[PDB]
Amino acid sequence: ANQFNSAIGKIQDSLSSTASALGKLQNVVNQNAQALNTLVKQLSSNFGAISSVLNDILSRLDKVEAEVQIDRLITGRLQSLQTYVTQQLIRAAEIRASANLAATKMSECVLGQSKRVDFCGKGYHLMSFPQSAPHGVVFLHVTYVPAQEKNFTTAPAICHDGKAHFPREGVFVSNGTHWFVTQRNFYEPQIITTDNTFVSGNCDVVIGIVNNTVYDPLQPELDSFKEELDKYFKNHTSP
Amino acid sequence: SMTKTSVDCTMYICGDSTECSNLLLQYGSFCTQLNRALTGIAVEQDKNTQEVFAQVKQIYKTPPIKDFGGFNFSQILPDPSKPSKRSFIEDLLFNKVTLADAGFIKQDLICAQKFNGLTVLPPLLTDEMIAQYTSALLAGTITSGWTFGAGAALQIPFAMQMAYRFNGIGVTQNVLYENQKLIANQFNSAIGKIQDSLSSTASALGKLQNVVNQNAQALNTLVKQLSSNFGAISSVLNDILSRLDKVEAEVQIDRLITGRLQSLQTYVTQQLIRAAEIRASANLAATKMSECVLGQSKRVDFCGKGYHLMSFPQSAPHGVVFLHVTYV
Amino acid sequence: DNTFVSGNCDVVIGIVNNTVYDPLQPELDSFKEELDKYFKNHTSP
Amino acid sequence: SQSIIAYTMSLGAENSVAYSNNSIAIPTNFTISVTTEILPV
Ligand SMILES: *[C@@H]1O[C@H](CO)[C@@H](O[C@@H]2O[C@H](CO)[C@@H](O[C@H]3O[C@H](CO)[C@@H](O)[C@H](O)[C@@H]3O)[C@H](O)[C@H]2NC(C)=O)[C@H](O)[C@H]1NC(C)=O
Ligand SMILES: *[C@@H]1O[C@H](CO)[C@@H](O[C@@H]2O[C@H](CO)[C@@H](O[C@H]3O[C@H](CO)[C@@H](O)[C@H](O)[C@@H]3O)[C@H](O)[C@H]2NC(C)=O)[C@H](O)[C@H]1NC(C)=O
Ligand SMILES: *[C@@H]1O[C@H](CO)[C@@H](O[C@@H]2O[C@H](CO)[C@@H](O[C@H]3O[C@H](CO)[C@@H](O)[C@H](O)[C@@H]3O)[C@H](O)[C@H]2NC(C)=O)[C@H](O)[C@H]1NC(C)=O
Ligand SMILES: *[C@@H]1O[C@H](CO[C@@H]2O[C@@H](C)[C@@H](O)[C@@H](O)[C@@H]2O)[C@@H](O[C@@H]2O[C@H](CO)[C@@H](O)[C@H](O)[C@H]2NC(C)=O)[C@H](O)[C@H]1NC(C)=O
Ligand SMILES: *[C@@H]1O[C@H](CO)[C@@H](O[C@@H]2O[C@H](CO)[C@@H](O)[C@H](O)[C@H]2NC(C)=O)[C@H](O)[C@H]1NC(C)=O
Ligand SMILES: *[C@@H]1O[C@H](CO)[C@@H](O[C@@H]2O[C@H](CO)[C@@H](O)[C@H](O)[C@H]2NC(C)=O)[C@H](O)[C@H]1NC(C)=O
Ligand SMILES: *[C@@H]1O[C@H](CO)[C@@H](O[C@@H]2O[C@H](CO)[C@@H](O)[C@H](O)[C@H]2NC(C)=O)[C@H](O)[C@H]1NC(C)=O
Ligand SMILES: *[C@@H]1O[C@H](CO)[C@@H](O[C@@H]2O[C@H](CO)[C@@H](O)[C@H](O)[C@H]2NC(C)=O)[C@H](O)[C@H]1NC(C)=O
Ligand SMILES: *[C@@H]1O[C@H](CO)[C@@H](O)[C@H](O)[C@H]1NC(C)=O
Ligand SMILES: *[C@@H]1O[C@H](CO)[C@@H](O)[C@H](O)[C@H]1NC(C)=O
Ligand SMILES: *[C@@H]1O[C@H](CO)[C@@H](O)[C@H](O)[C@H]1NC(C)=O
Ligand SMILES: *[C@@H]1O[C@H](CO)[C@@H](O)[C@H](O)[C@H]1NC(C)=O
Repeated sequence: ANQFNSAIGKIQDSLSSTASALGKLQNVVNQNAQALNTLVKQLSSNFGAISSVLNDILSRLDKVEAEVQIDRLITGRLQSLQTYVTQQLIRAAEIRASANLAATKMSECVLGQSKRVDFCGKGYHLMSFPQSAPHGVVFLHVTYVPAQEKNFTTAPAICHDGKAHFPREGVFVSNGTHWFVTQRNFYEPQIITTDNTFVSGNCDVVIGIVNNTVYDPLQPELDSFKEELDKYFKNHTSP
Repeated sequence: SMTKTSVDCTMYICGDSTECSNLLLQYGSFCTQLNRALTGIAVEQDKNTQEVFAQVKQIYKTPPIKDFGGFNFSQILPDPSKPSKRSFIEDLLFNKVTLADAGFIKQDLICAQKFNGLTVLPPLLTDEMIAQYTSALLAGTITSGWTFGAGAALQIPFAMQMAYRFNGIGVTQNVLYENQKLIANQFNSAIGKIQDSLSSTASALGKLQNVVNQNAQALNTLVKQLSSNFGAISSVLNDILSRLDKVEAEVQIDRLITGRLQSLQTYVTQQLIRAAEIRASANLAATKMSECVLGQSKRVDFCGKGYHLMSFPQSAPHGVVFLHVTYV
Repeated sequence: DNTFVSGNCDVVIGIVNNTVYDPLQPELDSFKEELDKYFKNHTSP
Repeated sequence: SQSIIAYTMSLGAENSVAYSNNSIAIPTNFTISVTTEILPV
């Protein structure tokens, strides 16, 4: 909780401190603004007509002169709209793709948890929170990241009474003197038992298998229950 | 990615003519807008190449002692002896795509384009640098499995990684242990069949070659359109300026400006639409790098056919090749 | 150890009979033979 | 004494992995990290 609360704090301080982070959304707002200004500036171009101003043709020339100049402006202007609409269709295909990706991340990172590596932030995905933005979406992805590692010696399987043993989930590790079993994404060691492991085959076939005793949690529960019983027989010498 | 192209709209429309340049200013921003459009394409090639390969901010390296449980990655890991540090399968890939201009200086269709104000810009990352990022991805995969994706790289024995994989497809981890020689032999033999395929057939890289062939075909078409008359007394600009005075030359040059400018709008539209095809493919390859290379995917047929185990990236001319490993 | 129980034999379509082994069983019944010979021997003194 | 340098870029820190046929690293601890990601819609 403290790491989460502090990380949400670092988002506030990041979005306060840095200029560039929204640079995707800002670039989309700039692209449509610049395109609209390009479309209006293209009205001032002559296209070879005696002026770009429509009335300076209509006054300073006769009808069959003027029609030849006005048709230059109509041609050039129409090509300017066809260019803007082609740029906007191609642009809209990128924003669509980005919206279908955002709708996919809303579906998979916000409404769910993702086993797709690096799809919902970097690290193992826990959850994500959406935030609205001008013409966009921002996700705060929350991820679990492995931090302080230790090396350990490990083995493919363990041998006991001549059978091989393997973890049910997790992996075997040794600190150098004792073998343990532990979950593959966080170090929490346990005494190796028949409840942590399962059995398959004799000890010869597994490349790299070592020797280490396996504990049976049923056994001292029967063996103390032999001494209780053993105590009975001693009592039964006396009556 | 695809070849970055820069065209100078003025040098293409108006080859060294002041008259044509003064007439071209009657159109205004049309010339600049078409350079802005091609620059947006040229910049997102380096973005697409970053998204796909620069997935790790650390360059992992394989150990010198190749004890990977019997799995023989020597044909997909780097070669020390070759002048560029690409793998054996990556050298086949670089021989099996053909390029129209790499952009690396001049001192023939490459020449005809350059003589007409058309230029190919080099990629940011060299083919050595993509080989190095590929080495990092593959060495992280062999030595560390998915863990170098999720954070710092954690070592794990390769046969122990393959065990975690097997549990990942719902096959119990002793099915690897009890068969490790067979599984390593099948893998080694399948890496062998990749070479005996690619070494002998021409068509296998066809997706990359078709992308190069279109950018070549379109630059050839934009070179050819300078031979169109568009109704002017010549296709050649100087022959108009030589035979006519200003009062008649302006009428002829105005035709050629109109026709060449419509030809550039066609090229830049075709290239922007094509550039969307490549960006969709780069986003697919970056996603396949994230989900098939840096991980294991439970998404059926997303990482090759069969139950996915792991995958290895390879650099290729303007592309990526994924060697997907699957349990069938 | 390989199987889990839920409900009774009437409800499941296509269910079949077989024995289901329990690994605690001979591990206790061997501990009955280990006991029986001790009771028989403790008649002898 | 500041000036524009030009250089061949490095792709990251060089880092050989501690690999061995019987060595594993396991995380004794973890960090929760929050990352912003932004998409146009
Ligand atoms: C590998 O991990 C082992 C488990 O933590 C560890 O063994 C344990 O070592 C401690 C001492 O450091 C022992 O603690 C007991 O020591 C005496 C016993 O009379 C008492 O005075 C103490 O109060 C305490 O009960 C544990 O008994 C011992 N556990 C086992 C299973 O032997 C190893 O030391 C670790 N090895 C390395 C190389 O770090
Ligand atoms: C792990 O524990 C195993 C059981 O103790 C051990 O197996 C034993 O290994 C020795 C040495 O190879 C064998 O010794 C006998 O070898 C032949 C017969 O095979 C005889 O000519 C010799 O005189 C000697 O009696 C044991 O027979 C063998 N035990 C079994 C059940 O096969 C492994 O070697 C141990 N491995 C490690 C890494 O400690
Ligand atoms: C699977 O094994 C079952 C256990 O042996 C067996 O169930 C038994 O089926 C018979 C015949 O239907 C029943 O016989 C009794 O049925 C009623 C009382 O419920 C009486 O009217 C009859 O005279 C007779 O006593 C058994 O009661 C029943 N046992 C149990 C515990 O339910 C199944 O028939 C076997 N099925 C197959 C397909 O193998
Ligand atoms: C995990 O261990 C490796 C090296 O293996 C160890 O080498 C011995 C000295 C001893 O510690 C044995 O138990 C191991 O077999 C560590 O890699 C070394 O890291 C240091 C910097 O910290 C560097 O100077 C060395 O050159 C590295 N050696 C190699 C071969 O890479 C590794 O850092 C250890 N992991 C952690 C989390 O500390
Ligand atoms: C991994 O596979 C390669 C290719 O088969 C092996 O390299 C060959 O090794 C033999 C024996 O030394 C040589 O005769 C060949 O000329 C080598 N070919 C190449 C391409 O180098 C390599 O030895 C195998 N690795 C292991 C550990 O067996
Ligand atoms: C740049 O141009 C010069 C020529 O002006 C090239 O220099 C020649 O290089 C060749 C090959 O090494 C030599 O045989 C000649 O003797 C050089 N000539 C001169 C005048 O020096 C130079 O190679 C070119 N560099 C690039 C990268 O294109
Ligand atoms: C599983 O199939 C493999 C082939 O993929 C079998 O391995 C082959 O076995 C024959 C003898 O039966 C050998 O001649 C081949 O050289 C083996 N091939 C390899 C790649 O090693 C294997 O026998 C089958 N396993 C089982 C349990 O049926
Ligand atoms: C796991 O790492 C966290 C930090 O990421 C450790 O928490 C800090 O512990 C130090 C003392 O060792 C305190 O001064 C800090 O205030 C702690 N920070 C937080 C957020 O609580 C934590 O001790 C580590 N846990 C283990 C088991 O090593
Ligand atoms: C592991 O490698 C060492 C050499 O570094 C070797 O002595 C040992 O036999 C190998 N063990 C296995 C299980 O491969
Ligand atoms: C011995 O067994 C008798 C019953 O036969 C019981 O009353 C007595 O408390 C037992 N004493 C001990 C020490 O077990
Ligand atoms: C399977 O269905 C057939 C009828 O199509 C039936 O006769 C048979 O007993 C059924 N067997 C099982 C195991 O359900
Ligand atoms: C019988 O019981 C005695 C203890 O009273 C013991 O010494 C002996 O070994 C036992 N014999 C057998 C065959 O159980």
